[PDB]
Amino acid sequence: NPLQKARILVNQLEKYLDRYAKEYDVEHLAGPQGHLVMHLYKHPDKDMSIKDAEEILHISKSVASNLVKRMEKNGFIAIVPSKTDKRVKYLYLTHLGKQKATQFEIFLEKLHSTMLAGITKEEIRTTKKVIRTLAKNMAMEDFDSL
Amino acid sequence: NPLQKARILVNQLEKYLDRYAKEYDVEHLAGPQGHLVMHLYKHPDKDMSIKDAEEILHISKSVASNLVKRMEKNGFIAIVPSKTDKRVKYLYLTHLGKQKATQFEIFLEKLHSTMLAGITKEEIRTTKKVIRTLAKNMAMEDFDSL
Ligand code: HEM
Ligand code: HEM
Repeated sequence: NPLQKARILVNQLEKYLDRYAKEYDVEHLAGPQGHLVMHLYKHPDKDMSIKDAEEILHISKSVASNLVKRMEKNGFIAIVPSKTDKRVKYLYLTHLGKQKATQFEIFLEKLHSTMLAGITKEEIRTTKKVIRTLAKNMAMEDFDSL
Repeated sequence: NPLQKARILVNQLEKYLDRYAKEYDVEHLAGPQGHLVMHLYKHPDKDMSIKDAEEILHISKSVASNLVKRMEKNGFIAIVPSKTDKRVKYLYLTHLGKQKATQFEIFLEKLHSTMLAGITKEEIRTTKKVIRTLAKNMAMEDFDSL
């Protein structure tokens, strides 16, 4: 069975990703936390309220609320209410969050360099075409994926 | 995150496989049951004891014992002790098991025809090369997979 063969692989690869992240001290920056950190970092001119965060990650209000409170717990951001309207919550990347941001870019660079060692942009493009076609063949009517 | 993107896909594909199997009435023949049925079917000259079954699927004694008792429950096989030594258990495919065997070959034919529609042997070979390389890159020392 290739199903079970495939699941087991992704799980093992997730294991590797996680250890790699520990090693770079950019744990907890795997998924959505890292996305918000890199958003904040790259656009310091602009602000992000929690409402902006929901839209930027396409997540629900309660989920967003849990995320940012986790990020705050981690010390990556400060949550400061709009001085003009204290129902609006702004997120600001801390010193620690900016450190994590620069660490995260490094990590992502080395991770891809390691993972994609010995593999061409062509090979990848093929890979993507195959997966997407499979997905198409099997889903039929249900083809509403990523 | 491609991890979560990838897991979700395989899960959805498993969903499709399962419904396809129901439709062909070859449910429960997904994995190891189907392998033993097709082994029995293709080699009627030879016999398979439960001990042979363990070796043919590389599974433990207790696991094998559960499998074949499930297969018996399903009506796919008869479990009959060696007439000469009643500690040896032989498996025999029933009429229903032979029907399932011929159904299973059909199913597998149509499944691949559907899934691999619009995809070349080349594309596949590339796919396999990429996956295996990824696996190699990330596992390092731990490269002892399928
Ligand atoms: C936390 C995990 C990961 C994150 C956050 C992530 C994020 C990214 C980002 C932002 C890019 C865009 C690169 C660019 O052109 O600047 C990228 C590209 C890519 N990623 Fe990942 N990635 C992750 C894990 C993986 C994994 C596990 C794989 C495969 C196993 C993978 C394969 C790729 C490939 C093939 C590209 C395309 C390179 C290109 O077009 O230049 N990534 N990833
Ligand atoms: C219960 C599920 C499945 C079983 C039991 C199964 C079994 C098999 C077997 C026996 C073959 C050998 C074909 C031959 O040359 O005679 C095969 C080939 C193949 N299978 Fe599957 N398969 C399953 C599901 C899948 C899935 C889900 C995929 C991909 C999504 C897949 C992709 C392939 C490919 C690409 C080949 C190679 C064709 C060739 O070399 O001629 N299979 N499978």
